[PDB]
Amino acid sequence: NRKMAMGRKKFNMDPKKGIQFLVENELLQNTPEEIARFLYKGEGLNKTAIGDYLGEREELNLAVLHAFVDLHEFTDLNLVQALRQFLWSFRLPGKAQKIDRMMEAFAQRYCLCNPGVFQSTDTCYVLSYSVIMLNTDLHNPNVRDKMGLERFVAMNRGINEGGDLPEELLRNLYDSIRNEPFKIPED
Amino acid sequence: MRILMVGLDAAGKTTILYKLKLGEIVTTIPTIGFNVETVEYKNISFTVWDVGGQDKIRPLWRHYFQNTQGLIFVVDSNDRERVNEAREELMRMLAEDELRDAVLLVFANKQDLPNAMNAAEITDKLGLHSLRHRNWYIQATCATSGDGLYEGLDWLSNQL
Ligand SMILES: Nc1nc2c(ncn2[C@@H]2O[C@H](COP(=O)(O)OP(=O)(O)O)[C@@H](O)[C@H]2O)c(=O)[nH]1
Ligand SMILES: O=S([O-])[O-]
Repeated sequence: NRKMAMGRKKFNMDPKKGIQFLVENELLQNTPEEIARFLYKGEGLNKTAIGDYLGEREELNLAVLHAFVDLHEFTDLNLVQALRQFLWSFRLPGKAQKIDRMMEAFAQRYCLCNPGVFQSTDTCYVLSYSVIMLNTDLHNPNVRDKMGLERFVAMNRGINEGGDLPEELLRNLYDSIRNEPFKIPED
Repeated sequence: MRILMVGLDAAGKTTILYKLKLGEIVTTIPTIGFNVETVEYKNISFTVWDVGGQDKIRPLWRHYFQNTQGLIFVVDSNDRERVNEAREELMRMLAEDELRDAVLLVFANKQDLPNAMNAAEITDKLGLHSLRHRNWYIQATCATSGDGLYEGLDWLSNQL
């Protein structure tokens, strides 16, 4: 009925309020999994609002973030391909701690979907954060003198459980981001 | 020049960056990634990043900001429960080889709050008088109004 469309608008206006309304009106079950499924489908939802909700520090929101990541399939994708898919489903917040939690959750799922590509989830998480830093450096106009490949390779030294990642991997990621920024999501 | 801005969560880093965005005449098209703002003056520019916060990513900012000339540390002047933790985190930053030549600007933020520690109290509780080989300055601020922000950046210009 009309209540669902109202809840979506409320969500866009203030995510926690939209969720409150949908739960109170028995249109959405109050579990992390059901909220995540709602956000992943994203029907009539603003991707900035989705991202803002997924980025909140609260226990429920963190559980929703993990359940949301669980709905993504990253098998047979390289790291940048998987990040592009993930970051199309919501607008990444700018606050570093929100990005950090999102990249750690992403990395756990990436590694499960692609066993053996990275030797630890920490390596994947740190590299993913590094890729966001690269997109920022290369494509944020506030940053004047862009990072070359050599400098990006150097930025990642030591993150492979104390050692280095293959140069060819870092080159492939660098080239992909340089050629195509992470797209500003359309909803 | 690139400048790293750090501080405990909720210190006011995002709020500071948003105010700095408003002061600029150059408007910027949205990008995916970290909050970064360039403040442009005639003879100097500062590109301030919020990109720290967790230990496992410290190598990335150590490398990106290697040999950088300034560091901004933001503290919530009202958070007496976490001031010791802020001091410990500041001292970790100041022990990093990569930031050895950086001057330190401390924004003692949230001075609007009625029980906020004053500048002298923050200087004491962050251990700033203990620093030997560091040029440092404490700037009282209220990030929600913008007061103190350009004054602190002026000092940083006057060191750089
Ligand atoms: N009263 C007061 N609140 C502030 C001030 N600066 C930031 N805040 C608030 O403190 C909270 C955390 O600020 P934020 O910029 O997100 O902190 P960050 O986690 O360091 O980025 C927000 O609710 C801000 O509105 C200030 O000077 N005074
Ligand atoms: O979290 S905000 O700065 O997009």
